Amino acid sequence: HWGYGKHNGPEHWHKDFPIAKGERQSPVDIDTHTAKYDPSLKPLSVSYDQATSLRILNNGHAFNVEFDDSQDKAVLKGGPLDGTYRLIQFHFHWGSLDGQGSEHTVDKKKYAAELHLVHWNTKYGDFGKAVQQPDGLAVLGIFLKVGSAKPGLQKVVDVLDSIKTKGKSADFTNFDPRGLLPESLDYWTYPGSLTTPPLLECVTWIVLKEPISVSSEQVLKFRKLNFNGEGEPEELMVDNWRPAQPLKNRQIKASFK
Ligand SMILES: COC(=O)c1ccc(SCCc2ccccc2)c(S(N)(=O)=O)c1
Ligand SMILES: [Zn+2]
Repeated sequence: HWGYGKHNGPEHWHKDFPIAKGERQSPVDIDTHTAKYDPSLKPLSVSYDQATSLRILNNGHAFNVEFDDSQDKAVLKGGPLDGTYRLIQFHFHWGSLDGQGSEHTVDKKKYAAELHLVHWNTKYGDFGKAVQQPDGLAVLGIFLKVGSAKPGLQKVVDVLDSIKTKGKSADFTNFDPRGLLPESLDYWTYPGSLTTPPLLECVTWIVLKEPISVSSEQVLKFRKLNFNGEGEPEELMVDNWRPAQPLKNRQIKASFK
């Protein structure tokens, strides 16, 4: 039902998911002038040396690259987090044009796309239990700008033609997510939500300041995916981003400067 089309997009979601108008919704604009440096934040620890990718799925809205999260393999800790968060999947949001596509904005700047690495807090045992908790998930958000190609993204771009339509999947083993990180792990953090239904208020957002560069050709290939299933009229998968939501009673903290 819900999507990003002309009649089922973000402004409609509240009708099936009333939390869409909640107190800690994501994404948000990051006002860099008002984000406060927090000397008590730790450096982020991203430990992806043992990550085990399995499969890539066109989920009907984006594509998920899925990881084996049955053991402590690929974990995020440190930064603003307590305990250990296990990577379960990553996906992106992107635009129909380079001037839009990110969910978070920075001083109202939209990036071409935004990568989300989703992790769940191991103290809750599994992802389904974790999304029921205010500290259940940590999502690491990375902006994409269009410029030089990102070599470590090419393996993702090249498998997209095999999962063009909703519900298609493909084997996707041995992919190393370290190739999608920028040089600096300086970040902003704030408490928020999933940005798609069910919009649960269970996420500690960590958004890296430094964007990665991808080529125009790479993001053009994202835009050839389809929201529709096989044998249905083509709906290009573009503009699958939720706009900035009210910050309300929240502080965005900076790990730097
Ligand atoms: C276009 O965006 C997506 O396709 C997308 C898919 C998954 C997720 S996270 C898991 C959401 C979920 C689904 C079902 C049950 C409990 C949680 C997100 S985000 N931006 O991290 O909120 C976006
Ligand atoms: Zn997302």
